[PDB]
Amino acid sequence: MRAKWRKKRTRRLKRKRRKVRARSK
Amino acid sequence: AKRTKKVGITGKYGVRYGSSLRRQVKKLEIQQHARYDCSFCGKKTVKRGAAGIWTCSCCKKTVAGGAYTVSTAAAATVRSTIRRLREMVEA
Amino acid sequence: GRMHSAGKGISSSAIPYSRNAPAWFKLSSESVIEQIVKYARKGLTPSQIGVLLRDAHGVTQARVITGNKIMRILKSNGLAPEIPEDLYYLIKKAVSVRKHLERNRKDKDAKFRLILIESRIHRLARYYRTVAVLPPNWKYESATASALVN
Amino acid sequence: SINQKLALVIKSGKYTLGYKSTVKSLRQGKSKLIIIAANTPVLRKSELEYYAMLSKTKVYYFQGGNNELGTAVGKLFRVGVVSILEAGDSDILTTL
Amino acid sequence: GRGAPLAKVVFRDPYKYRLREEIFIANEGVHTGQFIYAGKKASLNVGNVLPLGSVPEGTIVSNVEEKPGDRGALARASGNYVIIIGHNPDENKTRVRLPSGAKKVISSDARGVIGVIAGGGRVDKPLLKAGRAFHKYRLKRNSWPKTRGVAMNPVDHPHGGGNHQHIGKASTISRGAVSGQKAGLIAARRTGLLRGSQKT
Amino acid sequence: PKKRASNGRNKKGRGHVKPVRCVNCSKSIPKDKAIKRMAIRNIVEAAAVRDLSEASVYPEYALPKTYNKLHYCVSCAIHARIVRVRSREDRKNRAPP
Amino acid sequence: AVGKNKRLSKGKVVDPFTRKEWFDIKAPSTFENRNVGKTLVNKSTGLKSASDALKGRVVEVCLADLQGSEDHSFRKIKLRVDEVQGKNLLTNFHGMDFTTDKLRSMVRKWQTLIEANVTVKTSDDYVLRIFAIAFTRKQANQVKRHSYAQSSHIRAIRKVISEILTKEVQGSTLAQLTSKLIPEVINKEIENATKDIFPLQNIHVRKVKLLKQPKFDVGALMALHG
Amino acid sequence: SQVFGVARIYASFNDTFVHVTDLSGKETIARVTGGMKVKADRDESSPYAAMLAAQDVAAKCKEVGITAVHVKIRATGGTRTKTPGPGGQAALRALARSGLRIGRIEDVTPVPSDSTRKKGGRRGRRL
RNA sequence: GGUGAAAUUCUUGGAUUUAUUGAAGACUAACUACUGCGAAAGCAUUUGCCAAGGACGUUUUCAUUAAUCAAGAACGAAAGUUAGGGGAUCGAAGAUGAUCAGAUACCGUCGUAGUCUUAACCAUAAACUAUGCCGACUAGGGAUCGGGUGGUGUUUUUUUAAUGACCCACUCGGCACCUUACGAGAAAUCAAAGUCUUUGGGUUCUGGGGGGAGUAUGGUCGCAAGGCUGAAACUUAAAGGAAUUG
Ligand SMILES: [Mg+2]
Ligand SMILES: [Mg+2]
Ligand SMILES: [Mg+2]
Ligand SMILES: [Mg+2]
Ligand SMILES: [Mg+2]
Ligand SMILES: [Mg+2]
Ligand SMILES: [Mg+2]
Ligand SMILES: [Mg+2]
Ligand SMILES: [Mg+2]
Ligand SMILES: [Mg+2]
Ligand SMILES: [Mg+2]
Ligand SMILES: [Mg+2]
Ligand SMILES: [Mg+2]
Ligand SMILES: [Mg+2]
Ligand SMILES: [Mg+2]
Ligand SMILES: [Zn+2]
Repeated sequence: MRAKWRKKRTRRLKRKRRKVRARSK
Repeated sequence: AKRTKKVGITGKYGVRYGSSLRRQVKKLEIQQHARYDCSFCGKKTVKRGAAGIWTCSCCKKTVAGGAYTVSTAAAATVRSTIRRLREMVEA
Repeated sequence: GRMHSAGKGISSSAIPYSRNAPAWFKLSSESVIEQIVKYARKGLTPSQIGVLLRDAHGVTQARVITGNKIMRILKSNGLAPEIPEDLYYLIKKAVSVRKHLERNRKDKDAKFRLILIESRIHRLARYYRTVAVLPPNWKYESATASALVN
Repeated sequence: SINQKLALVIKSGKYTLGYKSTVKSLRQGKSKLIIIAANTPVLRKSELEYYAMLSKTKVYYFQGGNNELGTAVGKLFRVGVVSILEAGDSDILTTL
Repeated sequence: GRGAPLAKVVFRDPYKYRLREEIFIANEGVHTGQFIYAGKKASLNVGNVLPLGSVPEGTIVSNVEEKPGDRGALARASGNYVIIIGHNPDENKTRVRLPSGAKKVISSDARGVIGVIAGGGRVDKPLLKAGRAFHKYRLKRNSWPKTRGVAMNPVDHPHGGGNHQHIGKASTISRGAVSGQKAGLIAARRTGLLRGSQKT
Repeated sequence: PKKRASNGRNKKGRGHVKPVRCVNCSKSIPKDKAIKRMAIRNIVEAAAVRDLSEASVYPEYALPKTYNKLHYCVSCAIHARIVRVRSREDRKNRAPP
Repeated sequence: AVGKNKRLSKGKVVDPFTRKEWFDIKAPSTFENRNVGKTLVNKSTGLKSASDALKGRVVEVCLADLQGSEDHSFRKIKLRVDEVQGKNLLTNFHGMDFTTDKLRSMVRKWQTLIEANVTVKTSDDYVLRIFAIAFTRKQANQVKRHSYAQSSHIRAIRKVISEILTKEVQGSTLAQLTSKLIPEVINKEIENATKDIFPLQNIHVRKVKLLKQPKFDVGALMALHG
Repeated sequence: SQVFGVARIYASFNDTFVHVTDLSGKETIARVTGGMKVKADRDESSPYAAMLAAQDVAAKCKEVGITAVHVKIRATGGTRTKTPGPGGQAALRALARSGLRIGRIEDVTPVPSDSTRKKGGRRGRRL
């Protein structure tokens, strides 16, 4: 691991959550 | 006060045509209706009559121009290119 | 020091120890105050008035030749300017740098330096208001700054 | 510099601004120098140069329009031609 | 009909006491009251009418004949111009580039107004509206609006018919196709999305 | 910790130095961090000029000289028997070999 | 390395060294040598007219070769063919240049480099680009190692040496100007006009380039070729 | 007496070129490369193939009429290496020993005033 | 041509190379260094115009106007966004050729967005001196930049003056470097990271075992990418700042 691509994994993760969240809204 | 936040001149379109398409129009409408500077009489009185036609209300001068701005950038670089080519022919 | 920079240059005058001077002087202050006021009648500020007397004539300071100071000498004769000489110079620099930006949008250096200048104008207007030399509710603004210089 | 010489003149010596005032000064012999803005109408330029040539008066061509020339003489409006009546403190007449 | 302004250029008749007037396409920069010079020794200034063989390489020219004497040809539309690439003095020819990006060799004595046509960038504005295209083509021609050919009946079009709206066969059509078969993408060498440069 | 005091370069009071590219691999190394080695040489040799000497008009003409300025990087310099490596005590010496 | 061309003729022998004629190159008058050498073109057939196939050639030769003495060692010269007659094609002044070795030797660290060029026109419509170069030097007894100019005298030097260049190029057209550059007399008035500023080592000026030309220029080369 | 030339040796890494020209260069004589006297496709810049080019050039130079020659050694230049390749100089040995005459040698590598940009990327050619 | 070797690739319709001329767009080599300027980011071809600025000198002027700062702001590399212009170089995606057990990688040939610019956003960087700012005192040495001071010093002009450029001594300000530790530190090291159990010059900001986690949530800014603000439940004795020996 390295912090750039654990930070990058989390952004693709945060992108995923707002996408599924807005469906309920 | 401040009647609108960001729509500006494109408030006339209401909620139509899409946000991005409304702001392409806003930029060119801002220029095409702006008052430009008279390069002959020295006044801020140049107005667009029709696409490419810019008439200065004072001194009654019409200059050919771009569709929405008096002088397009591509034209201005042309005018300088001809100049440097001119000033060497009779150099 | 150098509030609006990082410079630390200690470059200044060094007043002589002898509070009486110069021990080789010509006719006394009765003529000095007459010369100071006549240089003031043609619009020279006390800085310019002091420099001219200091070098052209021999005057170490008008403060030891005369018990008073040049500005107080001018003030007593009714020639004190509407704004103190120092504040008039910050204002004119602001007017000059403001006009430059009106020709150069992209000069962000002028943007930084104009901000610093007006802050010095504000910290002097605030100080001059407490002293009551300047009236209160006196504010510097860009609209009337150009007319205030001249 | 040309700007400071005008600035020294602008406050010491009398003068006239604009076209009609310049012409009467050129006519009556009061003028000793005129300044011509860059974007002035060339037909107007020719008539001024004719009187100057016909009254033995110098002519200067400022490198700027009526906008800057008015600012160069310390005014907030546009000046196309200015006829100085006397230098007063500066040395514009003896130079150039 | 066009989006480029036109100029009324007036000349004196060289053979009669007459004031023959010309209808040119205005160059961006041309103004009422200008002076226009038209000849072989005329200067290199925008608004002047000069031959291709008598202008230096790299010149910006518009309203350019491609046979000397046509009184007007390519680079007529708003914001369009021509540039000279290289002269061939003997067997006089001039190498120029067209607004399409094409290199064309034409007679050295062909003419053209120096500069660029006024009205550049006329197409950067979205019409935003059906009725805006109504006035663009109220004065051009009746080629608007366009029913799709796939939204038709087979009697009325090659692409019409079928239980779903579709082409059915390839929409890429050959050169040798006849009037009636040529509907779609004529003579296409490739298609799809433009990936890469012009590769000309 | 800090391996050295300047610690990469001569940048002290600049922030930016407008870097250059390595002569071997084109790496965008900072100019003051570079390993400049001025190369000066004769146009041909110091040994084979004998053969060229008899085959020349203008006897002892000039034997001109070839100059160069080579910008290597840390990886390129160390790899090719250049300034590669020293002892911790001898890294203070700023005099050339 | 020979069997690596997959195809030699995509569309599917005589030796040509029996069909050239060697000509002779003449340098203009203000060079103590005019015999430069010999060039080649094919036979001037009825459809080729090889006279103009060598009309625009430019030849590069050292100025020491034209002047004989080798102290004009670097001083490169290019010569332009103007008119051709009887195997004896004439050739005139096309430029001047420095060899790579000396121009690079001129430049060293711990001294400020000064460039100055002008684009003035002479009387014969020859528009030239006249460059320059100079370097402040380490004075005799100099203790400090830098001798850097104060970067405001540099522009003063650039002003003075460019005023001189414009002044003499006007009035000296093509042979006096060429005979001006030969003794480096221009440099001698550069050093005494600037010695009040810095020593200015190595004022060997720079290359010179012709920009534009007059008409074909044929009515007086009597003094250009004798 | 001596009829000069312009040898124009351009032999960088991966190749070797020798070809003489006329006084103006517009006319060339006797071109041959390091790739035509060996079969490796790798020894094109080898020292031997550099001489073998300059041996065949000097062989044809004497049968055209040129007896002297000026030399111009060239590297790739530009944003590229700027140094002469392994064979850029061995060609000098072959022509000097062949019998041709030499004068006014110099290096003519194209050197910019910091022209545009090198290839290989910012991190460089990594291997 | 390319490479470790090759191959994709261009070539007898002339590739490379040579010669001649032209165009495009970008960069600004060598000079260029323990040197300059700027609040930092950053900034190097030339000249003109505009405004600004540090240092210096000052027997000029005002007179405590000052130091640092919640909230609030200006600027802020590169990448990125929107709209044009430009699009010569290089070039995230991709197509190929390799390499390989695989290679969607490193390497080779091409190659779009961008690199460039105007207008407007973006507010990040190992944005590092990983050293906040202001002020004071405490050890030696040389070098240099700007200004200055003195010296029958040297050179060039008009042998000869003034100047200018050098030399010597000193000084004010600055970018730095060298030696040592009485001092500090956890050591590495440090003239500041000293003047701290002999513990107090002023002031701003930040931290409290490692993770979960810069995540969740609610606001807020942004066109978007995301920035700012920012937990808990739960988990658990387990990586280094630093040096030593292998
Ligand atoms: Mg201080
Ligand atoms: Mg930085
Ligand atoms: Mg060819
Ligand atoms: Mg410097
Ligand atoms: Mg430079
Ligand atoms: Mg503060
Ligand atoms: Mg951060
Ligand atoms: Mg930090
Ligand atoms: Mg401190
Ligand atoms: Mg010092
Ligand atoms: Mg400094
Ligand atoms: Mg805790
Ligand atoms: Mg914790
Ligand atoms: Mg345990
Ligand atoms: Mg450790
Ligand atoms: Zn008008």
